[PDB]
Amino acid sequence: TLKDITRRLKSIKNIQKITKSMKMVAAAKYARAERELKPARIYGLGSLALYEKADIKGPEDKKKHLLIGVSSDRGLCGAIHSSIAKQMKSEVATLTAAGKEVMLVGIGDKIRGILYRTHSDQFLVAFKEVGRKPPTFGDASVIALELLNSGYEFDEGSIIFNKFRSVISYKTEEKPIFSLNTVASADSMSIYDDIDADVLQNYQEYNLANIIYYSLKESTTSEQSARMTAMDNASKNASEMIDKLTLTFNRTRQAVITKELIEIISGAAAL
Amino acid sequence: GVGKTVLIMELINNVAKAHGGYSVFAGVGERTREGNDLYHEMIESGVINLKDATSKVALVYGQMNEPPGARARVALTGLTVAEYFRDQEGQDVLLFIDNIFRFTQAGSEVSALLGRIPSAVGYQPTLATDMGTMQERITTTKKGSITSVQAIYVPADDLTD
Ligand SMILES: Nc1ncnc2c1ncn2[C@@H]1O[C@H](COP(=O)(O)OP(=O)(O)O)[C@@H](O)[C@H]1O
Ligand SMILES: [Mg+2]
Repeated sequence: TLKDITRRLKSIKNIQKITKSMKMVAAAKYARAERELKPARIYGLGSLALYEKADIKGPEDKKKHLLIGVSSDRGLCGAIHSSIAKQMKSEVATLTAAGKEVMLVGIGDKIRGILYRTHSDQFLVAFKEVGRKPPTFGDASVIALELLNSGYEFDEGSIIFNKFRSVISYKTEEKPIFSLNTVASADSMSIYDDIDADVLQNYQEYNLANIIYYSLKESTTSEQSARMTAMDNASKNASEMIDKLTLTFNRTRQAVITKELIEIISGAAAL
Repeated sequence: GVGKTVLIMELINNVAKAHGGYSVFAGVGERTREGNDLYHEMIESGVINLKDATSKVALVYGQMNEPPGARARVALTGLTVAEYFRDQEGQDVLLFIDNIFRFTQAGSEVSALLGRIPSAVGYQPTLATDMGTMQERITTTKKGSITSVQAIYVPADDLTD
């Protein structure tokens, strides 16, 4: 039918326009994202420089656990939220199977949505309105505050995010987060001086905030890129469908002209 | 199924009751059930008085089970009644034609066998000018007015038919 094809064509045309605009704005944001990422990357890795140079093995004995997942509040980026989701839920399954209770923070409305009916019973808190604005340090300070005011002093923890590799690839990484107890117990920390419960406590809290900030920056970037390429794919596929439906539209309109002409001719021939 | 006849019913109620100008209703090829319901709803609403005639609406009905010529000329019959009430009465008449596409399609059905080559879609070669000779009698002259409320059937919601 000619009018059906006309309507479907107009729909796919405005959809392709929408996806092209989204690709444009997503690339525009990704510009500033990867501009800000590099100094923040130097920063957030200089923070972990100690837990690297000290080789904190981690608690092999402790029971509870805290699991953070970094995402945004906007879908339509790709397999970002799905990747974080699958890794988080697999990891929770294997930790509860091993006799270790775990409770989970979700930064981003998307991860909370996609994992809430899955593991609501094992869930601490969630945060929203992350992803619209370029994440800053204030984000990390707030998330760390409500991670500490939670009263849930975790044995250990792991943050899960999408390490930005570059414009096309991202890797679901899991960074470790230690507690005061074993960072104090770690014999490697006997080379550092002037340390006791108080200063290690302050340092652990501030490093929690730092690693959350660096992870947010690693995830904001590595989402605008995924969104840009996904919208590129969407616009390309929409234009392919537009071309094929346009072929079918021309075919149908030629057939319509032929059919009406044959009607008129057969009607004239009966006189 | 969009609500044309119920719309013309609302219009009949409000306008024809709030008017003093001898309305006319021309039923051009519409359902007999709806025509009977409209008649009986006009009677009980006082617009038609069977006793001591004070009625203010004249009804003309050429319905669906009639041949195409009848459904093509019943709109002209309604026209003629309203034209009397304007020409030789000075009144400002209302003319509810429902439905006029039935008039057009009855024209199509007469042209079918009237021995004439068909135009586009299937209508007559004489569609535009015959519907025009009909629709130009509906006008406001210096003698009176005929405001016409016409319900029009659009086949398959096309609007380009
Ligand atoms: N007040 C109302 N409440 C419910 N349905 C209504 C009302 N007024 C009109 N309708 C619906 O409007 C639809 C169109 O009726 P009709 O006037 O015969 O359509 P049309 O004249 O456009 O062919 C019907 O399905 C009828 O039930
Ligand atoms: Mg109707």
